[PDB]
Amino acid sequence: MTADLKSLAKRIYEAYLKNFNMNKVKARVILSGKASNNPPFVIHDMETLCMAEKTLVAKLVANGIQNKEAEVRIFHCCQCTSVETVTELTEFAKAIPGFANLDLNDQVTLLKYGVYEAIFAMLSSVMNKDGMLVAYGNGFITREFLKSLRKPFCDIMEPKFDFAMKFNALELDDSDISLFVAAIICCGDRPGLLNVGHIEKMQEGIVHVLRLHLQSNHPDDIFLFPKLLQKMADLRQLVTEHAQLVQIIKKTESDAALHPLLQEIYRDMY
Ligand SMILES: CC(C)(Oc1ccc(C(=O)c2ccc(Cl)cc2)cc1)C(=O)O
Ligand SMILES: CC(C)(Oc1ccc(C(=O)c2ccc(Cl)cc2)cc1)C(=O)O
Repeated sequence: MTADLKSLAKRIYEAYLKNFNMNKVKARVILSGKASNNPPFVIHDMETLCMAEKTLVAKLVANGIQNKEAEVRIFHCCQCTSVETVTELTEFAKAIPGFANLDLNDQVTLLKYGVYEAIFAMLSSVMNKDGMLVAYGNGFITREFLKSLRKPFCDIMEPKFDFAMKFNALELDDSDISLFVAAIICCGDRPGLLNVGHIEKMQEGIVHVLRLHLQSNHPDDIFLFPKLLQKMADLRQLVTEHAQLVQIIKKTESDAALHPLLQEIYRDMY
């Protein structure tokens, strides 16, 4: 692990810390309850949802969502969070060496297919087996409450929890996750790329730094890099299924609206 490779890892780590409001260190501090006796407000049923939404009234009233079905309200708010994360991933990508120099349409394409893989990767940091932190760690929506919603909404998040439990068992830290997210974005085989050669060059550099970083930071998890290559493949499959579910909601749910700022990402994705 050469000094230049360590420096690239720390600079990507820095960009990740400066661009994402929530990181795994903060998440685990809250989920563990060590730094405080004031835990997040728990949304575990329809009544505690409605209580939480008293705080979120202005968010709901903004788009006239407040009289919608609870399932629609919940995932309106979740969409708003995705849009926020997409904005942060877009700034973060500037710190990947070479990304900003790519053809603008290639940057758009890399983000189009990459953001949700990174989103579900990073979501793992705010999940445990019982639920997920929401609202910058201030609330906690239980896994069972999400499974209790009417179909198809009860099937949206459960496969993300299933992915996260195995991902979290890898015990990645934020230095690892920042390079993983960088590697997710630099995939050379997204549909519609223009300069595949330039991108593969950029990808090989990030994947090389990632492998050596993992070997240095988790010396006792010898095949951690191969394990994370498989997670990258699992995430691409997870996102493909998510897109198909989004498509089914679009076709079968009349009163649910796809956030303007996510319509373009999903348009013709898979
Ligand atoms: C500033 C504030 C409160 O920031 C939020 C950040 C994240 C979320 C969520 O992701 C969320 C999703 C579903 C529920 Cl049920 C509750 C919360 C909501 C609000 C807002 O924008 O009003
Ligand atoms: C992770 C998340 C929030 O997952 C979704 C979950 C539910 C919906 C919807 O409720 C919906 C509403 C209208 C349409 Cl047309 C399609 C879907 C959208 C995305 C995302 O992808 O950011």
